[PDB]
Amino acid sequence: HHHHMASLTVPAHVPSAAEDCEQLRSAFKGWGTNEKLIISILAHRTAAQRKLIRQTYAETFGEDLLKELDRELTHDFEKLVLVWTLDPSERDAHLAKEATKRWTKSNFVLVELACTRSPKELVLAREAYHARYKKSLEEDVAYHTTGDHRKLLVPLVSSYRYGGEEVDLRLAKAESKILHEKISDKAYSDDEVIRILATRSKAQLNATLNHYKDEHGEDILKQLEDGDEFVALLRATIKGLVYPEHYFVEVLRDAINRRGTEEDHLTRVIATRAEVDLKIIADEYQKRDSIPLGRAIAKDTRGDYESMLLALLGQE
Repeated sequence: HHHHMASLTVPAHVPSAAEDCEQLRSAFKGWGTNEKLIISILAHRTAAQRKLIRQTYAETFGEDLLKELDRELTHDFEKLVLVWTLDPSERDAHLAKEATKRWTKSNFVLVELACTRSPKELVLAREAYHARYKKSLEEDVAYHTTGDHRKLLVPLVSSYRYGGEEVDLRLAKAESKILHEKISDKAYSDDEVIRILATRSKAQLNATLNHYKDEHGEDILKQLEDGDEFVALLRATIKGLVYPEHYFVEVLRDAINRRGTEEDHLTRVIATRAEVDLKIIADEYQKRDSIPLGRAIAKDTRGDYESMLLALLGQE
């Protein structure tokens, strides 16, 4: 299904599972270059639809669809179809694990993964991460990170926050000060800074920051500007949990350019948000320059990679 926020679009009359398979299967017969058909099917299907596809494709052809379409993962296009076709859970598991290795190390991505998903989601990902790797997302994150970084990161990915909306203004008042005094003391990684940012609900966390911005004046982000990595990680955490849209848009920004485009990050945002809130992220982008994400995307990418992107972006 595609929500008020999602960009993903599916047919009004969707083909059956067996239907998508015969056609998708028939996109591999001898000339292998039927991207358009693959892009037109996979990119216009919901997650539960792609799962049943994947299951019916295995049971009627005895072969694994993904293995069938992960032939050349070095190419942006083929790497996008994978990530995307994947269930949002395995997809996070993959990103989560990639995020903790030498050659693709990003603590920013871990945070993105822990803060910009709902709690249940972070848990179905922790669940995919068991299946796929026989290990914890926090077991690994704990292992591959250290000091301040590890202190903020483990609790972040292992926290399974209340997800209702009820706030507690009284608590929000106090917690906003703990944060403040601690920020001002340069006690950036102080237990109270970490505890508040990693355990409280998204909701509570938001009452906490408004009340912060009035009294104290500036938004909490204005006092966590530069710093080292940990401060930057804090800066990412706050945005992911409370301002997920500006976060993704700043990410699309730093990934799209006339010249050197970071297809890895663009594929990451587009794929992981298309079925969640990319349609709104797209807007926030527009606002900035009145340049549709779609344009900028079509201006600094091409081939099937480009198509696939626009098709996921809810535009073409």
